[PDB]
This record gives sequence, structure tokens and C-alpha cells, in this order.
Amino acid sequence: GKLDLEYYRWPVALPKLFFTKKAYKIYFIILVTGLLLGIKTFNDAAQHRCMALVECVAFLWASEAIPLHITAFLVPLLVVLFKVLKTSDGAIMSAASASSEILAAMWSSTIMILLAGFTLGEVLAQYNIAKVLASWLLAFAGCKPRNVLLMAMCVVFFLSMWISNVAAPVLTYSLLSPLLDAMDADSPFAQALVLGVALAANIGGMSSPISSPQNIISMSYLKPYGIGWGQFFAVALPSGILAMLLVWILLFTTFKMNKTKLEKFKPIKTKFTVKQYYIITVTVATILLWCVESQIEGAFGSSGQIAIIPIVLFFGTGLLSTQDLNAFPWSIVILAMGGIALGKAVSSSGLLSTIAKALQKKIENDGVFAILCIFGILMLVVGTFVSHTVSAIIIIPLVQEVGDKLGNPKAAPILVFGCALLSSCGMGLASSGFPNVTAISKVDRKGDRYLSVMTFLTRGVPASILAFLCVITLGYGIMASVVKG
Amino acid sequence: GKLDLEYYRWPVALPKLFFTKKAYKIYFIILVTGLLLGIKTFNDAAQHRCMALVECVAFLWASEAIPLHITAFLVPLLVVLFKVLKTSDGAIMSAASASSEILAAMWSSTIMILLAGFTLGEVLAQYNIAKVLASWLLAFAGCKPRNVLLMAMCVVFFLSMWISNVAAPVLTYSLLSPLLDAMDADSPFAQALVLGVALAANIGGMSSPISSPQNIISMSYLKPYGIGWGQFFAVALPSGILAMLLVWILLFTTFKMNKTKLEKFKPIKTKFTVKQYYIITVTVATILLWCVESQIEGAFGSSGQIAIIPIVLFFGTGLLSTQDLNAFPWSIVILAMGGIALGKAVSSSGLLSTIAKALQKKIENDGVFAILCIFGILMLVVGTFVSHTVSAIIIIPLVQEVGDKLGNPKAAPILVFGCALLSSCGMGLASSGFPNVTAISKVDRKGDRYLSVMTFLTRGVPASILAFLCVITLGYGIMASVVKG
Ligand SMILES: CCCCCCCCCCCCCCCCCC(=O)OC[C@H](COP(=O)(O)O)OC(=O)CCCCCCCCCCCCCCCCC
Ligand SMILES: CCCCCCCCCCCCCCCCCC(=O)OC[C@H](COP(=O)(O)O)OC(=O)CCCCCCCCCCCCCCCCC
Ligand SMILES: CCCCCCCCCCCCCCCCCC(=O)OC[C@H](COP(=O)(O)O)OC(=O)CCCCCCCCCCCCCCCCC
Ligand SMILES: CCCCCCCCCCCCCCCCCC(=O)OC[C@H](COP(=O)(O)O)OC(=O)CCCCCCCCCCCCCCCCC
Ligand SMILES: CCCCCCCCCCCCCCCCCC(=O)OC[C@H](COP(=O)(O)O)OC(=O)CCCCCCCCCCCCCCCCC
Ligand SMILES: CCCCCCCCCCCCCCCCCC(=O)OC[C@H](COP(=O)(O)O)OC(=O)CCCCCCCCCCCCCCCCC
Ligand SMILES: CCCCCCCCCCCCCCCCCC(=O)OC[C@H](COP(=O)(O)O)OC(=O)CCCCCCCCCCCCCCCCC
Ligand SMILES: CCCCCCCCCCCCCCCCCC(=O)OC[C@H](COP(=O)(O)O)OC(=O)CCCCCCCCCCCCCCCCC
Ligand code: NA
Ligand code: NA
Ligand code: NA
Ligand code: NA
Repeated sequence: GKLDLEYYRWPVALPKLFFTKKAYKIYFIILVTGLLLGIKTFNDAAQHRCMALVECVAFLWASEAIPLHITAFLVPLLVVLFKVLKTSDGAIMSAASASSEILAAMWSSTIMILLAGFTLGEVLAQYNIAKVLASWLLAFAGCKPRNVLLMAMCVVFFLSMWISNVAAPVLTYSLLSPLLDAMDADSPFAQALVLGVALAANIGGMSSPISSPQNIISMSYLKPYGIGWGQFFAVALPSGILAMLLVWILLFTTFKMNKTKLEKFKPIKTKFTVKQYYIITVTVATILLWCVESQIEGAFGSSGQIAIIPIVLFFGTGLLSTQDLNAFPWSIVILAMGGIALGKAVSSSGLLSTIAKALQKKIENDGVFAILCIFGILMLVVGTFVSHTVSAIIIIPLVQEVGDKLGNPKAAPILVFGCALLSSCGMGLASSGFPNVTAISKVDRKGDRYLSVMTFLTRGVPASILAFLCVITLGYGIMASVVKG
Repeated sequence: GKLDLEYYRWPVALPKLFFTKKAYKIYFIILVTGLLLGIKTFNDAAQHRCMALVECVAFLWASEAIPLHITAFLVPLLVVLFKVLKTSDGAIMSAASASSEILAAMWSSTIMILLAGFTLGEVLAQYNIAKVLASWLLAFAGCKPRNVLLMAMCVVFFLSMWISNVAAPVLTYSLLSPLLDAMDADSPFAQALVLGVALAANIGGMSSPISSPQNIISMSYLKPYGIGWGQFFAVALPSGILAMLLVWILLFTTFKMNKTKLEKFKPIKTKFTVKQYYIITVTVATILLWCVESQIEGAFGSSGQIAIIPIVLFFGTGLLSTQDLNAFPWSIVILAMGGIALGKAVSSSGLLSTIAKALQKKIENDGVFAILCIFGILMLVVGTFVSHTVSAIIIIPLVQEVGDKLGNPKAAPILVFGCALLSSCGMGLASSGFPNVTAISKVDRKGDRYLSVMTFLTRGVPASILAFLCVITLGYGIMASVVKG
């Protein structure tokens, strides 16, 4: 509310907001975006402008020159200013059509799932269910910080296996509240816990055939090859478990959390009440409906429609108030919507399809292992900046054609399965993916964020190579026998 | 956070939440919805189910059995459960397609405009611009509460004339903060001010050719008849002014606001600073870009894209924090999204078109005045429950065909103009329309809402008849000469 500004005076009078590090970052970003737009890169004008748009948004997010959710607000404006969206015929949309098309894509089923996760976390924490459940988990984990970390990653991984990683990190953070609440933002162990839940949700989003949209989509292509739930699990669960264990070792090695004193946790043995039993029943029913979504999709259509049921049943019954809904992390929602809009712009432009078909023209005729590693590297570099769902939708159909032409009869299922698993390894950027967006916005009791974008870059990029070597070594070894062709 | 419930005991043990008035309202609503679904009403099954859906949502909103923003969350779920959405060929959408199509309609351009209005109000109130401007307006208004009311309605009406009533009520409430802040929720004058700003924004949404989407759409049809900006103003501005004056008389007559003591307001004559000048410049530029949106639509596409500019320029420069964005009235946003979803369901099912074509087959061959009054009554009963934009989009094309077949050569322009003006008169329900949704959510310093849905029904329904008699008497009299044919 201060109405005063600082000036550099005669050195005739320019304010000091034009000479800060944020101003320098913005100058550099504008410079690079203008250079990309001016210099001819892609033959297609929409793809040429979408390359500049992707670079601009990615640099703005990585440098964090402005708040991450504000770049998310800025994405739709640039999608209309940079005429990147195209119609089905392939012509550039008019600005009005592009605006209506880009504002529609932000609100989606996963926004509903995230809001339901917020509702469930608040209702479990407010009525002492999460506190009771966190006394049995923390009793099993013990008094070693690395073991509590392992328990938290295992819990979020198992949750993401069945209900996906849109809402699993929120629920795990809600169960972690009895421990995270009394931890300052500069505590190494608290940072390790938040980052570990984020990374383990990212890894768990690739294990079960229903753990992510890119897994259901991949199974749609994989089914004709005879791959079922058991074959998918035998390959994707060991890979995810090994990747999660390696990331856990990285986390308790790179963080100075091992020398910490943890409160001894004796499990709470109180009896739940009728209100608490109602909350537990609604939570369990919502989780179960999220697990069997494909068998009730003819009525509900999506998990975002199922996500409404807890919201209505907890807010409509007075268990949660209007102030509780206004206290939701809406910056997380805005950041997620911005990520979705950027992915939709990339898909509509055709930018990623051209990159993927240019890669396809070179690495083809190569062996199945090499086409797997090169494409996995591609979706590891694209997936950390673009949504994994969009990247999988574009690439999984192409690797199928690449493998359908090879002499190996097991080549196509192996490539589709591998690219499905490797489509979730990009986790280095804190402003891409629901688990990452949730963890970057977590704040302590005083309001300071536990994690910066730099910590996410320094750990989640090594945690992306770790989750990528576990798929092309263990996962490929399991596919070599499991996949029959 | 209380884990205990009350029971009726042996009268063997049923809790007391099943015998409250809210439970009775819900029982009645389920009863009526099931009776509507069971009894055959409309030949089209989707329209027959949409009638029950509209009745259910309207009754839930009017009775306030559950919070209004929670019925807004419930609307998309019922749009999928009640299979009311249809494809372009007229076949019922699959639940997945219906879910993806109904969640895409919640986030729109007007949501962005409302968020920008929140941003502008917070940035003007936080940096003392609004308190400076409210010292010159309240000096002109004087020390009579009815005159302050007149000034507030005039300000919001003039704002809605140029930038529409999506953000004008928010800006007017921000300007009224120096007066509304120190007023408790049970004060008659505060309730009169909030309701008056709501009602005057509703009336102002019909005056200028760019005051509402149903005015731009109507001008699109009116242009071939020779009607221009001057002809539109000569008819719509006197009608709006008279309706606003009659509503102001209703407000200072039905509220015990006339016996009140108001603080003497001396104009604040301080000089703005560079930061305040930057805020003023950005606000004025955003308003001006909203006024000339049709001349810059080839670049921006919508006013919701223009609405992003203040958000980025105020949040990205640090003038507003993340906590300021989390303190936004998000229940208003959810309620608006629910209204939009209900309107889209009504449009897709074809329910409103069938009612409007059933009316058209009866009232046709009558005089131009009678077809005007009957259709205006229809859009006054539909517009208070369904969005005015959807109702206008459905009906304005039909009254054109009704008038194009009459013997009067001025019949079609008169009917299109009248139905454009009468499409904004429905203002009786507090959960329909941006000005109404904004006013029903306003809270005092202690958190108590100024207005209930009952107050909105008791004053805005007589304020809807008042705004409807002003169009068919003054407006029609002006059209009788202004319209040439
Ligand atoms: C309104 C005040 C600021 C509001 C908030 C600030 C951020 C949003 C507004 C500014 C964004 C850039 C608008 C101007 C360029 C749009 C692109 C365009 O016209 O089409 C491409 C443009 C024209 O394509 P057209 O759409 O076919 O006309 O490409 C070209 O062929 C010409 C490019 C020449 C170089 C122009 C210099 C632009 C530098 C990059 C600026 C990006 C900054 C993003 C924000 C970062 C900091 C926050
Ligand atoms: C002055 C510019 C340099 C400034 C320094 C920083 C700029 C950051 C670089 C970001 C990418 C922009 C440069 C790439 C342009 C290549 C276009 C080209 O040669 O096309 C010819 C060539 C022919 O045009 P066509 O007829 O459209 O096929 O295009 C291709 O076939 C594709 C070439 C490969 C393009 C790779 C682009 C990057 C992929 C990853 C995207 C997602 C990550 C975004 C963040 C980047 C950082 C990791
Ligand atoms: C206690 C906590 C709250 C949670 C409780 C919710 C439990 C109920 C949800 C599961 C029921 C769904 C079973 C039907 C799904 C299969 C559809 C199918 O096979 O499609 C064929 C069929 C058409 O064939 P298709 O086009 O090939 O799918 O699909 C339909 O037409 C869908 C049938 C609509 C059924 C209406 C009821 C939906 C569930 C009620 C909504 C929630 C209110 C619950 C109130 C209490 C009731 C217990
Ligand atoms: C076959 C005959 C069916 C009869 C009609 C259906 C009856 C069951 C559904 C409607 C229940 C309405 C009465 C209870 C809710 C009103 C009170 C309230 O919300 O506050 C409670 C109350 C606060 O209000 P207070 O006690 O009045 O202060 O909150 C609680 O104590 C916790 C809530 C406990 C359970 C309430 C909801 C139970 C129903 C959920 C099951 C599925 C509902 C499906 C709805 C559509 C059905 C087609
Ligand atoms: C899951 C637990 C509760 C969650 C939150 C509570 C509110 C949402 C869930 C309940 C909403 C109603 C679901 C069951 C009926 C759906 C309609 C349907 O199946 O299609 C029409 C249904 C079937 O059409 P179909 O879609 O072609 O199968 O219409 C008919 O022809 C049969 C109608 C017979 C009467 C059924 C009784 C329903 C009573 C109305 C309930 C509405 C209550 C709304 C909530 C108010 C309180 C909050
Ligand atoms: C047991 C039911 C009574 C329970 C008591 C409370 C019910 C509240 C009434 C809400 C409306 C539902 C009843 C109307 C059904 C008429 C259908 C009919 O006769 O069609 C035959 C008839 C022939 O079917 P067709 O082949 O589809 O044309 O339909 C028509 O031509 C249209 C008939 C006029 C329908 C008027 C419906 C109401 C218009 C306003 C909608 C927006 C406001 C929503 C809130 C209402 C309160 C103001
Ligand atoms: C200080 C507070 C901030 C506000 C300042 C913003 C002021 C600038 C906005 C107004 C400029 C728009 C003029 C062009 C609109 C007419 C388009 C037309 O005739 O369509 C034909 C033409 C195509 O014909 P059509 O398909 O029939 O429309 O439309 C276009 O291609 C659109 C041209 C794109 C121009 C790129 C620049 C857009 C404005 C820059 C975005 C904001 C960043 C400002 C940075 C500082 C620069 C001052
Ligand atoms: C032709 C050559 C063009 C050169 C490149 C364009 C330069 C102008 C646009 C970029 C300005 C970047 C430096 C200033 C902003 C960083 C500091 C900040 O946000 O905090 C300020 C500062 C807080 O940060 P602190 O002072 O560092 O603590 O807040 C203020 O004092 C109020 C903000 C005053 C005005 C700042 C924004 C002015 C630019 C708006 C005009 C349109 C922008 C269009 C962007 C895209 C262009 C293509
Ligand atoms: Na995956
Ligand atoms: Na990422
Ligand atoms: Na109107
Ligand atoms: Na209304």
C-alpha cells in the first residue's frame, strides 16, 4: 500500500525497478522471443510463432521473473496474440474464435479433481481424521527422517496408482499436516518431504493402467497386442518402485535432513463419531468411484463429475463453509489452467507433431532400443515443459507406426509401452504437472514457500534421468519377456 | 470442527438434521423433480429432462437450501446425469462428451472480465485512489442518503453503459468502500446501496449498443433496418434512465434508509504519486480498451483477453500479492460459472427454443404491441432464471421472423429492438446475472451478507416489472417515431 518509489536520480531521473534482476530477466526474455519471432525457424507460420510462445512461457516459468500463476494467466493472451491456434481444416483461427477456444480449454475434468482433492484434504484435516491416520503411519515409519520420507513417498505413490496424481499429492499433504505444520520453510526435512511427495506422485503417475490419462490412452493402443493389466503391471510397477527408491536415496542424500529429531508418534486409538464416519464414508466412496471410473463412465463421463460429489456433500451439508472454499489454493488452480492452455496451444498449432515427425524420419530403421531411448529423451525434454497428456497423444500414435514397420513383431507394443512409461519422466520444472504445481505453492505457517524453482531444477532433473534409466533398463528387460507380440 | 451431532432419541435414534427447514426444502425439491421427470411433459426426452433440471436448479437457488455457489457446482453434474446435451445432429451426447462440453463452458470471457474487475477494485482500494475518488462523488451527492443512493446507481449505470455490467458493479462497490466499509450488514441504507448498485447495473446493461452481449447481437440484426447508434440511444437511454429513477424511488421508499446520518465528505485534494499515476493509467487504458473492443477485436478477440492485461500488470509488478488473489471472491466466480453452465444446458437441449416457438404459433397474427408484451413477459420470466444472452440468442431471431411476416414494415425492427431491451429486465433472482451474483455475496466487516435472496425477490421482482413497463410505454413510444422501417 506504499505510494512511493525509489529513483536513481541523475545517474535525468529513472526509477530503480528498471535495473533489478527481475527487470533483466524480462529484458532477456523479450529479446529472445523477438529474436525467435524475427528469425525464420519453422516453415509453418503458426508453428514458428508457437515455438516463440513456448520459449517465452518456459523461460518466464523457469526464471520466475513474475509469479508462476501470472504467467499462467498470460498464456491465453499470448495464444491469441501469437496466432498459433488453427481450425480443423488447418487455417489460422480468427482472434475471437481463438479466444473462445483457448478460454474453454482451461476448465477441465482435472480442475474438478484438484478442487475435490482440496475439499477432501480440508475436511479430513479440520475434523481430526488426518491427524488420527498420521499417527498410525508415523508410528510405522519410526523416528528416522529418511523412513518418514520413504513412508510419505510410498503413500503418495500408492494413492497415485489408483486415483491418479491430480489429487493424490493434496491428500498426502493433508495426511502430512501433523508433521509439516510445525516445520519452518527453511527446514531441510520439510523441503525434502514436499519435494519427495511431488516426485513420488510424478513417478506413481506411470505405474497402473489407470494412473494417468496417458496410461489409459496407451492401453487403448496396447490392447490389440494382447497386453492386459497383469502384463502392464509386471513392467510398470517394478520400474516405478525402483525409480521411486532411487529418487528417495537422492532426496535423503542431497538434503541435510538425516540429523533431525522427530516427535515420537503413538497411534491415536480414539473412536470415530457419526460425523467422522460420514466424512470417512464419503471420502472412501469418492476414492472408490475414482478407481472404477471406466466402469461408471457411461453415467458420469469423467472423474471430474465424480469430483463434484464430495464438494456438494461437504459444502452443502455445512461441514465446510464459504470461507473454507475461499481459502483454497486458487493460485494452484490458475497455474494448472495455464499449463493446460499451453498444452492445447502446442497441440492445435501442430508444433510438437512436426518435431516428432522430424525425429521419426531420422531414428527410424534403427533398433528398437535406440528408437526407444531417443523418443524417451524427446518426451523427457518436452514433458517437462508441455503437459504429458498432450505429448503422449501426439507421440504414442507415431511410435506405433515406427514400430509397425520394423521387422520385429514385438517392436510396436514395446515402443508404445515404453513411450507410455517415459511420457511421465519429465518432472524437472515446478510449473508443469499437478504434483509439481501443488508442491511449489506449499507454504509454511508463516507463509514462506518450502520449495523454489531452483530446488526443483536441481533435484527433479536428476530425478528425471533416474526415472528414465529405470524404464529403459529394468522396464525394457521386463518387456523383453513379458511382451509376446 | 465439532465432531458431535444432535439426536431426537426415541421419538429408535434419528438425528435432528433430517427435520430442519433445509431438509424439508430438499425433500420438496426432490419430490418436485421426480414428479417432473416421471410425468410426461415434453415430446423430446432431452427437453423433458431439461425442464426438470431447470426447475431443480431454480428451486434450489430460490429457496437457498444449500449455498448458491454449491448449486452452481452441482449444475454440471446434473447436466451429465440428466442427459440433456445434444450434438449438432440432434442426438444425445455420451456422458464423456457431455462432461467435456459442459466443463468447457464454465470458463469464459466474462469470467476473465470479472477477475479483472476484482483486480481493479482491489488495486484502487489498496492504494487510496478509490477513497480519493469517493470524496468528490460523495461531496456532490451531499448528506441525504437518497442522494447518495442516486449517485451510486448513476455511477454504476454509466459504467455499465460502456464496459458492461460484468465488472461495473465491482468497480462501483470499490468506489463505495469508504462508505460501505463502516456500515453493518443490518443497516437499511447499506442494503439499499448494495441492492441499488445491483439493480442499476441490471438496468444499465440495456442502454448502449455495447452494454451487453444481447445488445451487440441485437445490433447485428438491427443494422440492415437502418438503426444506428443514435437511434439505439434515443430509445434505450430514456427507457433505462426512467427505469433506474423508478427503481431508485422504490429503493428509498421500501427501505428505512431516509432517517440516517452520513459523514460530511470533503473532497481529498492530495496529489497522486508515480505509482498511483501508473495504476490510474492502467485502469483508464483497460476501461478504454473495453469501450473500443469491437475495433480491436481482430487482435484481442474478446474483452476477456483485454481483462488479462490489468491482471498481469498489477500482479506481475508486485502491486498485488498472491494473498490478494487468494482473497478474491471465488464463490462469485463459481456462481457465475454455474449460471453459464445452466444456460448452455438450456441452449443445447433445445428447451427454450421449443417454448419460444410454441409461443410464436399463438401470439402471431396479433398486433405489434401485443407480440412485444407477450414476448417481453416471456423473456422476463426466462431471463430471471436463465442467462439473458442465451435467451436473446434464441428469441431475437424468432421475433424477427414473426415481424418479417407482418404487414407493418416497421414491425421487425420494433420487435427486435424491444426484445433486445426486454431481455435484460429479469433481475428478480439473486443467483442469475453478474450484478446480482456480485451483490448477493457482499459481506460486511464482520462477514455477514448485506442481502438475502428474499430481499432480492421482494425488491427486484417489482424492479423487473418497473423496467418492463418503461420499455413498452416510453421505449415503444420512442420507437414509433425513431424507427423508420
Ligand atoms: C498491454 C500492456 C502489457 C500487458 C501485459 C504484458 C504482456 C502481454 C502484452 C505483450 C505481449 C507481446 C505483444 C506483442 C507481440 C505479439 C505477437 C504478435 O504480434 O505476433 C507475432 C508477430 C506477428 O504475427 P501476426 O500475428 O501474423 O501479426 O510475428 C512477426 O512476424 C513479427 C515479430 C517481430 C518482433 C516483434 C517483437 C515482439 C517481442 C516479443 C514480446 C513477447 C513478450 C511477452 C511478455 C513477456 C514479459 C511479461
Ligand atoms: C536467437 C535465437 C537463440 C536464442 C537463445 C535461446 C533460445 C532458446 C531455444 C528454444 C528453442 C528455439 C530454437 C529452435 C528452433 C528450431 C527450428 C528449426 O530449426 O526448424 C527447422 C526444421 C524445418 O522446418 P519444418 O519445415 O517446419 O520441418 O524444423 C524441424 O524439422 C524441426 C527442428 C527441431 C526443432 C527443435 C525445437 C525444440 C524442441 C523442444 C521443444 C520444447 C522445449 C521448449 C524449451 C526449449 C529449451 C529446452
Ligand atoms: C455415499 C457417498 C456418495 C457416493 C455414492 C454414489 C454411488 C452410485 C454411483 C455408481 C452407480 C453407477 C452405475 C451405472 C454405471 C454404468 C452405466 C452403463 O453401463 O452405461 C450404460 C448406459 C448406456 O449405454 P452406453 O451409452 O454404451 O454407456 O448408460 C447410461 O445410460 C447411464 C445410466 C444412468 C444411471 C443413473 C444413475 C447414476 C448414478 C446416480 C448418481 C449419484 C446419486 C446417487 C444417489 C443414491 C443412489 C445409490
Ligand atoms: C426413497 C425415499 C428417498 C427420500 C428422499 C431422499 C433423502 C436422502 C437425500 C436427501 C437428504 C436431505 C436431508 C439431509 C440433508 C439436509 C441437512 C444438511 O445438509 O445439513 C446436515 C448437517 C448440518 O445441518 P444442521 O444439522 O441442520 O445444522 O450436517 C451434518 O450433520 C453432516 C451431514 C450428514 C449427512 C447429510 C447428508 C445425507 C445425504 C447424502 C446421501 C446422498 C444424497 C443424495 C441427494 C439426492 C437424492 C435423490
Ligand atoms: C452421490 C451422492 C450424492 C451426491 C450429491 C447429491 C446431488 C447429486 C446426486 C443426485 C442427483 C440425482 C441423481 C439421480 C437422478 C438423475 C437423473 C437421471 O438418472 O436421469 C433422469 C431419468 C432417466 O433418464 P436417462 O438419463 O435416460 O436414464 O429420468 C427418467 O426417465 C426416470 C425418472 C424417475 C424418477 C427418478 C427420481 C429422481 C428424483 C430427482 C433427483 C434430483 C435431485 C437433485 C439434487 C437436489 C438436492 C441436492
Ligand atoms: C407435479 C408437477 C407440478 C409440481 C409443482 C411445481 C412445479 C414447477 C413448475 C415448473 C415448470 C414445469 C411444468 C411445465 C411443464 C409444461 C410442459 C408442457 O405442457 O408441454 C406440452 C407441450 C407439447 O410438447 P412439445 O411437443 O415439446 O411442444 O409443450 C409446449 O409446447 C410448451 C408448453 C409450455 C411450457 C412452459 C414451461 C415453463 C416456461 C418457463 C421456463 C423457465 C422458468 C423455470 C422456472 C419455473 C417457475 C417460474
Ligand atoms: C498502458 C496500459 C496497457 C494498455 C496498452 C495497450 C494498447 C494497445 C492495444 C491496441 C492496439 C490494437 C490495434 C490493432 C487492432 C486492429 C486489428 C485489425 O484491424 O485487424 C486486422 C488484422 C487481420 O484482419 P481480420 O482477420 O479481418 O481482423 O488483424 C490482425 O492481424 C491483428 C493485428 C495484430 C497486432 C499485434 C499487436 C496487438 C497489440 C499489442 C498487444 C499488447 C501489448 C502492447 C505493448 C505496447 C505497444 C503499444
Ligand atoms: C524498444 C525497446 C523496448 C525495450 C523492452 C521493453 C521494456 C518495457 C517492458 C518491460 C519492462 C520490464 C522492466 C520493468 C518491470 C520489472 C519490474 C516489475 O515488474 O516490478 C516493478 C515494481 C516492483 O518491483 P521492484 O521495484 O523491483 O521491487 O513495481 C512498481 O514499482 C510498479 C510498476 C511500474 C511499472 C512496471 C511495468 C512497466 C511496463 C508496462 C508497459 C507494458 C509492458 C509490456 C511487456 C512486453 C513488451 C513487449
Ligand atoms: Na506414463
Ligand atoms: Na515438469
Ligand atoms: Na438488453
Ligand atoms: Na435474475
